[PDB]
Amino acid sequence: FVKVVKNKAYFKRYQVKFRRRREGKTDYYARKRLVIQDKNKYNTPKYRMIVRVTNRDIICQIAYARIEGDMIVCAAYAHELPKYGVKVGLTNYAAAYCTGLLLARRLLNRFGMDKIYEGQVEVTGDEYNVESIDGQPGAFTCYLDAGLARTTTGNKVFGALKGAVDGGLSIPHSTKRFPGYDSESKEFNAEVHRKHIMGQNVADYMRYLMEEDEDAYKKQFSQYIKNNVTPDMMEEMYKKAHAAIRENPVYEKKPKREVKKKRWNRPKMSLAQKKDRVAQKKASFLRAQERAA
Amino acid sequence: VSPKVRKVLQLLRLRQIFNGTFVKLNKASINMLRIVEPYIAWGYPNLKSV
Amino acid sequence: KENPMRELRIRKLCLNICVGESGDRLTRAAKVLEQLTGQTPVFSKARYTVRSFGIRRNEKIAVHCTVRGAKAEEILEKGLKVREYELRKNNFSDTGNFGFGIQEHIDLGIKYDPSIGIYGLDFYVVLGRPGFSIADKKRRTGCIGAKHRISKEEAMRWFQQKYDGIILPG
Amino acid sequence: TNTKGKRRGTRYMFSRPFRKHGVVPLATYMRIYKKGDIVDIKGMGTVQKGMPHKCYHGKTGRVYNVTQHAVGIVVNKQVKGKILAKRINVRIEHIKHSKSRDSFLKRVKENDQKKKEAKEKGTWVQLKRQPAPPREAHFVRTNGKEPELLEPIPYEFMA
Amino acid sequence: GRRPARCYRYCKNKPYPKSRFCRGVPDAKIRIFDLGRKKAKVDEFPLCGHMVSDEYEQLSSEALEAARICANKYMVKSCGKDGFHIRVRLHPFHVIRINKMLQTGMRGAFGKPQGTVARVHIGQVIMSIRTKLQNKEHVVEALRRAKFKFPGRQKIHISKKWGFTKFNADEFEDMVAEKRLIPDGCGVKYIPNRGPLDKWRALHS
RNA sequence: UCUUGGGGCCGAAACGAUCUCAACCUAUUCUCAAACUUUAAAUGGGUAAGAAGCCCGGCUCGCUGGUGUGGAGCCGGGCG
RNA sequence: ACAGAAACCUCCCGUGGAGCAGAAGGGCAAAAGCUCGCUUGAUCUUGAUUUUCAGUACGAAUACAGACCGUGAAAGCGGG
RNA sequence: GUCUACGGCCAUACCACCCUGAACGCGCCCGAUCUCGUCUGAUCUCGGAAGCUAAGCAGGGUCGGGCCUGGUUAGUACUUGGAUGGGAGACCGCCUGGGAAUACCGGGUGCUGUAGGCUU
Ligand SMILES: [Mg+2]
Ligand SMILES: [Mg+2]
Ligand SMILES: [Mg+2]
Ligand SMILES: [Mg+2]
Ligand SMILES: [Mg+2]
Ligand SMILES: [Mg+2]
Ligand SMILES: [Mg+2]
Ligand SMILES: [Mg+2]
Ligand SMILES: [Mg+2]
Ligand SMILES: [Mg+2]
Ligand SMILES: [Mg+2]
Repeated sequence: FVKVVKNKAYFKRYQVKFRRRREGKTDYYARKRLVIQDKNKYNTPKYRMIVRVTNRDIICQIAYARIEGDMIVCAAYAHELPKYGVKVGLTNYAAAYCTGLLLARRLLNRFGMDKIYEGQVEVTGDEYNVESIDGQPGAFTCYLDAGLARTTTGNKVFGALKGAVDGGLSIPHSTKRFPGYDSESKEFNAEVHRKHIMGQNVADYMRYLMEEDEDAYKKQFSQYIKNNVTPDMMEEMYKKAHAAIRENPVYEKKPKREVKKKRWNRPKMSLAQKKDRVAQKKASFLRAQERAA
Repeated sequence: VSPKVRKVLQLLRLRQIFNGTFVKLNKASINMLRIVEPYIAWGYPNLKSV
Repeated sequence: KENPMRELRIRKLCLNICVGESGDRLTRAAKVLEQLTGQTPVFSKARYTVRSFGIRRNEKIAVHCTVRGAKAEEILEKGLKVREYELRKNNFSDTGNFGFGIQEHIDLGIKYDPSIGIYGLDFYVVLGRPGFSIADKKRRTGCIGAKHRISKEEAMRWFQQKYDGIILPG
Repeated sequence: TNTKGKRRGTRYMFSRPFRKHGVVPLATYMRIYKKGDIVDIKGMGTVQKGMPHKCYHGKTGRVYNVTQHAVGIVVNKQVKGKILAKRINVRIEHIKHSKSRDSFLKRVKENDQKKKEAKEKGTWVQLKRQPAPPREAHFVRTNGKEPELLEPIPYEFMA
Repeated sequence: GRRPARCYRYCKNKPYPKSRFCRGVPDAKIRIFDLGRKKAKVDEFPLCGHMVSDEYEQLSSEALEAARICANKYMVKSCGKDGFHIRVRLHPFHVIRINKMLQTGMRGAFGKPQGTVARVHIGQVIMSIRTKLQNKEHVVEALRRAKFKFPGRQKIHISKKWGFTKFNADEFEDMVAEKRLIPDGCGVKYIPNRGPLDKWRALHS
């Protein structure tokens, strides 16, 4: 026998970490550096672009920290992209770019700076940074909050970042982590980046599967086939999506509807119910014992 | 006389032995009278005393 | 009917040769694994200098590798064949894993070569179910849950059905 | 004699409380400090930069300078028979807004409103606080119950 | 060999345990604190007498050893070796030093360890005896004799608790009937109305 | 209690049987700390209890900046 | 498998019971520990401050400020 | 009723085990052409959508451990100020004020900000 490590004293001394840490969602070492403003800047907000790619969706949010909790200035989701003609591939690199582009246009529209800061309307996949125009409102500045993602080259958080700067947001960044950066030569190929932004790597895979094994093609791209998205038309599908995004980036909130009050989980048992249950259990135990005798 | 008692006796203006003063009572003053308790005799005067 | 997401599977097969020393033997031992697995193995150094075993700290004395996917079944069948599909009861761990040893790798279908020699090796199987990987991921990692863990009885049952093996007592 | 070490005698002072170690909550870093503010100095051992000296732990000062991470505090320090207004630079982890003046500022606002509101209504209201007065005369009803008689208990060697 | 016990009678120094700072402390004179029929169940010895200290002082490990022998021998003779259980309730943890003189004088006067003592407060039990209710006279006599081995004033007191337990003798029997108390050798475990209901089932099955 | 030992002890003999004493584990129990501590006083140390305050309108900035934002500074005014 | 108390591999528990050059105390768990990659903020410079204090010196330390930089995708961090 | 992203406080939120989870989510999940990284596509990264709530996760349960909070312990221990009080001392009592902590007994078991969904 060996000592019970999780004994009563192990719990008397235990200190739980922060809730979001226990959940494995927040990195507080990074959060402290990302959100904390300089004290001599006082109430000046410090904005950051939150990018979180889920299993099926890409969330792009702009937020600053307040003591009661972060305030979301603007939010754009990839599941909104079907409104702009992108039906499938809502987690790939091209969708991240569109979601980030959608976030940028929606913010600039809200502040009335969308005409002033149009960004790079024609996507070239090359290093672009917005320059504030003298005598106009300053360009909006935010920083990228990658979360717990591993920030290697080609990570989709930089796909959404590229879309956000192309929309007219000022975000410090280098090109080292865009797809197209050759680690060996330390040289960055803009055209390779442009292919990814347009999903050509996805288009190439579709063709490569069709020519090689037809059965695998259906398994991998069953929803592309259903929605009638073929490799050739994808590039114009995304280019049209960018224009429609730019044309009207505003969000029309889904109209809330009153619903029948329904409860889908139990409420806490009251003290009386919990007390009675013990009394019933005790009566049952003795009652059984008497029967046995 | 200890430094705290000595300061409270000067605030009551009892700087000499068998000196007398009226004090209006309240939490601020009753707690002062507690500090100088070994050094004073006090009570509630009636109209004839006044 | 059991939920399909509760089916046992081989997470990985772990092959390990502790040659006990560095030099030509260990390099030869590495090549034995490469032939068997078709992948480059990795050396492990000694944590502490032990005089009795003649090993110094940071000295390579062992070589191992992990095999997953279909190849794990192919290499697992070879080892089980050499064992006549017989494992003792104590060969199963309380967490649902098991393993066995092989005295000569030449029994595993590897042709002998004079410039390599003969080596033994350990065989270890890590069993699991779908969703076992939530404990290995960076974001929102969790524990699988008691009703999802594999018991020693579950693994022995899996071994008997999967290979018609024999579980010797003791 | 003793040593002149900077952190001598701070074994408990700068240690973290029980089961309150680890990460520093970020709201500590989101507070806004302005020139003239009153802050309570409290050294936190988790952060070793900008630590106030032990003599300033538990003192309350006034902010006069604000930098990226720290603030300048004018805090009285008594050395022998004189008191010196000392200027220290302390990282904002080791301070907190003093609530000593908040009760006063709350009273000023209440005072001014009553002063303003009563003025338009032609009445005199009390504004100055007062020490607790002796309690006024009152009646204690017995409700037909004789007061309980109490007696001292006998001694018992409950050893 | 050692100074008269008047030299170290009073609690003048802070407690000075044998620790990693005070090295070289000789072993205490008393090594046995329980003797008699230690294995008697809680129900065999309902009576308990105490030697209670009426002073705040220090008792030497030598006087604890002496009293233990004194009280133990008298009980063996008047109740038999199996008729009682003695428990000395003080342990000599405080260390007393000596500044040995033959010559520096009072220079470097901090003393070396000389012995050990138990610091006893007023109303603190020095030693306890539990036995049968018909030996109440022999318990008092045993503890009365042992008083002569200690300095200062000690009082004898027959406890109202059952044996060496913390539960009153007038109700101990009732609690055991309804399973609020569970004998566990010399003492009794306490059963609260708390915890898993399984433990209640086991006690009632 | 077999997860490790000492004695035994019936043998063909084994982790077969058999106890028994130990270590170990689990609940309890006696007694303690200047260089231990979850708790935690009294006495004590700092600060505040306004006109150097409060509340309005405006102006300066090379500082900060999505924002005529923020901060500080300065001018005038009203409240005992 | 050899392999045994101790070699190496696997799974599980593990609030730190380890480690952080050293005395001790404090602090630290997607780190302040361990392992990699790039590096020289251990650089140049003026003032203010803290500690000992006489409110002197040194020593050590803290916030900034101005240059040159490193690192990072970046926020930032760094003048031992 | 409830979830997702980002949070504030950081166990009333933790730990163990059991039950139940409509919709949308979050997931598990299927692959390795591309980006990226491995002895190992296990992890990390990338492309997806056949299946499943089994697990994570959410709600609930336990005369549950912990934790939070009260009662008791107790006006007890300790304590500020006082006496030409007691006692050989050790110490103790009283006067004037303040005032704890175990064991033991009970109650509770996350609240909530910003944005966005689901639930006739
Ligand atoms: Mg990071
Ligand atoms: Mg479970
Ligand atoms: Mg003599
Ligand atoms: Mg002394
Ligand atoms: Mg790190
Ligand atoms: Mg600088
Ligand atoms: Mg469903
Ligand atoms: Mg996979
Ligand atoms: Mg379920
Ligand atoms: Mg409970
Ligand atoms: Mg909840």
